[PDB]
Amino acid sequence: GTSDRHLTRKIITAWLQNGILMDQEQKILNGDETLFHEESIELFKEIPHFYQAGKGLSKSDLFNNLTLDTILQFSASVLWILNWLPGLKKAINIDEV
Amino acid sequence: KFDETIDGFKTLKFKLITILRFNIRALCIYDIGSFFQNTKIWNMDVGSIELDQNIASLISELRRTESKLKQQLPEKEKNSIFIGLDIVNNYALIKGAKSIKVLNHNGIKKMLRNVNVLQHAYRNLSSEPSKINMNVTMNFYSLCGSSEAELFEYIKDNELPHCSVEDLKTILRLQFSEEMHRQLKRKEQSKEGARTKIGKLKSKLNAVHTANEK
Amino acid sequence: LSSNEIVHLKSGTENMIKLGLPEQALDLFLQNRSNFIQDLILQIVDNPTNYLTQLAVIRFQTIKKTVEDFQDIFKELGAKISSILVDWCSDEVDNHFKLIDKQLLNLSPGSIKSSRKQIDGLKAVGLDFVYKLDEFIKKNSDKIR
Amino acid sequence: VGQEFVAIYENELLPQWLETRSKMKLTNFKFNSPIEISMRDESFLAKLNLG
Amino acid sequence: AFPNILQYFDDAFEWNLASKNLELFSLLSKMESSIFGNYLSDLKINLRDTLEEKFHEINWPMYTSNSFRVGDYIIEALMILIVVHSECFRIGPQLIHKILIETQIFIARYLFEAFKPYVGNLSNDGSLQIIVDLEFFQKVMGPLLEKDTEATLRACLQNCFQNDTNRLQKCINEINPIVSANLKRTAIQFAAFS
Amino acid sequence: DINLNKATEFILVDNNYNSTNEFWDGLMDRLSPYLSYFIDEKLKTEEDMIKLKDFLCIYVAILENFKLNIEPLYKILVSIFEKFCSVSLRAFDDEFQILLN
Amino acid sequence: TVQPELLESLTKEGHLADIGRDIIQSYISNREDFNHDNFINSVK
Repeated sequence: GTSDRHLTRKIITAWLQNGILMDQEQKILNGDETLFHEESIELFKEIPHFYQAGKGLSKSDLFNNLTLDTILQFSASVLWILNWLPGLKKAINIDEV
Repeated sequence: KFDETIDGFKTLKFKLITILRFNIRALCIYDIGSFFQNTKIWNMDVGSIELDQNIASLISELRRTESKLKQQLPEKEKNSIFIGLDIVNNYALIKGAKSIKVLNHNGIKKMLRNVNVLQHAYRNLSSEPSKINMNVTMNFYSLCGSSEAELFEYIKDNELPHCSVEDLKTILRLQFSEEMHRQLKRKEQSKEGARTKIGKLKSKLNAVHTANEK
Repeated sequence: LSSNEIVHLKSGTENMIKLGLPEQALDLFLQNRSNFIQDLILQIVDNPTNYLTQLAVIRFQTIKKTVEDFQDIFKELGAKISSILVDWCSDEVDNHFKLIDKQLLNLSPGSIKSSRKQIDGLKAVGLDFVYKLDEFIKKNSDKIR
Repeated sequence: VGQEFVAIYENELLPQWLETRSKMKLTNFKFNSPIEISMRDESFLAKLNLG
Repeated sequence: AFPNILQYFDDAFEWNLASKNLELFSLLSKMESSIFGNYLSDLKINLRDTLEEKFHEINWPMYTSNSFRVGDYIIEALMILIVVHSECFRIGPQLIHKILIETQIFIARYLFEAFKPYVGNLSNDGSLQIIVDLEFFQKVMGPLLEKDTEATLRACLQNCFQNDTNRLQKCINEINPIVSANLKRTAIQFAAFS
Repeated sequence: DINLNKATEFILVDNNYNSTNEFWDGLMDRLSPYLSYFIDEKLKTEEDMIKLKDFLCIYVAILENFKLNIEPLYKILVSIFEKFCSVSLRAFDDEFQILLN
Repeated sequence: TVQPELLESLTKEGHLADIGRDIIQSYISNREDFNHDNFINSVK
């Protein structure tokens, strides 16, 4: 829904490379236990350096988290794509069959 | 069909990425129960029992969130997103969480006990793996509650992967100091042990792991 | 697989028997009480001895009620179906100790008094499981004190 | 009428039970445990009585 | 495949058999010998861990103050007995549910009966009262099984020192009431073995 | 008798529509019941206000056996307990200053 | 008519989404002056 208009979707703000890019490297195996506090603290605290915590914040806890409805939505569709990718990514049957 | 299934893979990493960001930002959201925790006390507030209700909420919706997430989806992704994002954001959550206020020797045991409870919580998600943010942040915020500058030299010469050591060492400095800086009142204080932490700011702090500057 | 109540559950249970699919029927029923107790756990550790006492009361009390539901519903349905019930019982008892150990990760034995009292509550309809708790004590004797 | 049947059932019957019980365990009350134990006869409420 | 052989003697006037062809069936016999003897291995192997219960602190210096029963010797044993007879009595009904039930009463009874030997002096090490407890858990195995199994059972009733007087016999015939107390709690668990 | 759904003839959401209903009727009539319990806290006196909570928390509780009943249920009855706090509070030893007399 | 007291929720009305998605508070960005000292504090 971005189209920001009118929302600081800080999740979507946290969809920013290289934190998203190394987050895909942290989605690779996922990360295979190189769960870099460099990466996690850097990107996940980088936009969240805005207060930072802190102190005395200007920050989250109902400031624009996803609702439970949108959570059950996103969980639903991710269950769908998981059920999709085996069943529909199987049949590639090399290479035009 | 490789562009196709490639794109479906890209939606998979985008979606599971979004779920991991959702749980992790639910945590970093939830740490703002400390902001404000209504004046985390100076040198004591004894007693000093328990338990910063917002953190119990964090344990609660964390627990139910893992309940339903274990209900719908498959196991391995849940262990992945929850494992990495939970433990890492727990650790750095304590790290930036150190920048708070004047500090309490009883409230050291309070926020210590709360931090041990959240260690029991993310442990209750998964503990057989390296649930070391328990050990790291417990000995690190306990090390903040430690006020011995000799321990400040001794610890971090042996332990504490504490990459915020500028603010971490300045914060345990601000914790022995946060006991000092309202040990009296007017003054509160003379900064003579903080003359020993100006010198120890040069010595117990700016002997910082051969980058001797903190 | 959807109703939190009793009457449809009772009814379509004995209707499923009235088809004559009783084994699948019982297994679905036990699955409904599994999901039931499962989701009953979703109301809340706050602090431990309370939490354990709570937890035991849910699980065992519902199993005992499920036994009266069983002999209720499966009138002269023999030994075999009862053995399937013994399977599900023992499963859930093991799941209980798994949830006990699931936060030993940090106890005081009044918790255990709650547990063994309610397990004798299952001995009100005649099923011992205390010995599993005895081996639980045996191999978990660190923070029992 | 239906609401008065409902809060009739809970307020008249159910809290009489969960205060009548417990009586075994102090408090801890009016909650998930009494949700679990009551669960008795005259739980048969929501099948047809207003529907 | 017998009826496939008889109906395979249709046009087929070979003779019909020659059950040296049924060497294959004898092979099936050997396959059957490999089959149940596989699983009746492992259950017995699991019942070998039965000896972890009753040797460790059971029939030890045992007051055994009238818990009726407390026979974790017999309890967990008959539990996993009824677990195997639980999860296979539907499709394999009156398979080695029944046959392996009888053999389970056998291996049960024998690996039981050679534990009373080392405490043949019948109060070891506190078992003046737990004489009646081993009499009780000894009486627990009268659920539904055969008689030669009960013969070896009552043979193990006379196994220890006393266990030789008839005072033990009529005394346990008076101790039958607490066995009836175990026969309602616990009833419904091992009621499936009936 | 809304959520008796052989579901769903909407189908929106797949059993999530009535959540929006008692959600919104929670929302609009919330601020009206607010002042109706605040103005009207004086007209919710230390009498059957106990029977008001007794006739609300039961109906806060046997709900669906719950479905989203939070902000009305927690916040409203919370403020009702604040009202019994203040009403019993001034009804306390200020109203026993005859013992001071 | 987004002045400094009537700019947020009257622009967030039903058909007041005929004003812009980030130009609800800046609904008078179609004017000379846009929305009187920080028109654009909504989309973030």
